[PDB]
Amino acid sequence: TRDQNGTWEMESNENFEGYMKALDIDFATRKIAVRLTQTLVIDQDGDNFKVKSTSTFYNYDVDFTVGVEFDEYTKSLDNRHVKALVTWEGDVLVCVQKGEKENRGWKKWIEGDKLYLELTCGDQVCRQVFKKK
Ligand SMILES: *C/C=C(\C)c1ccc(-c2ccc(N(C)C)cc2)s1
Repeated sequence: TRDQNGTWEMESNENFEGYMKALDIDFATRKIAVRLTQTLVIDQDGDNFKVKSTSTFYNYDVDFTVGVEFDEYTKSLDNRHVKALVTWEGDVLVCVQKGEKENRGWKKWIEGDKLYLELTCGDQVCRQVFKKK
């Protein structure tokens, strides 16, 4: 399946530290962030996505259209400008963020009753598994 709608609660988080470090997020933010359960709210209508992740102390909001390039100012994260593009490979959703960092982006897919998120930056791979609320 390609359907990723829902409110998703984090079950496991393998190597989040490794990924955040590759982005140059400040240590103080990293230490707090690795302990926190995330609630991911995905609103997917055709090719239009509105994604909100929230925790006790941090917000992450982004709106995008699949197959349409867009200029991003990553305000709350690392404060950079990137040219972003999101597409499909079989049943895997693939984002490439073109800019300074290499291999920057992510992949999301389903196997059984879980959502896999693979976040990449450089030579690091973070694997997160979520289950539906
Ligand atoms: C496709 C889903 C993506 C890219 C994300 C979901 C949560 C994200 C996130 C949460 C929190 C932080 N910090 C720095 C607290 C960064 C990213 S990205």
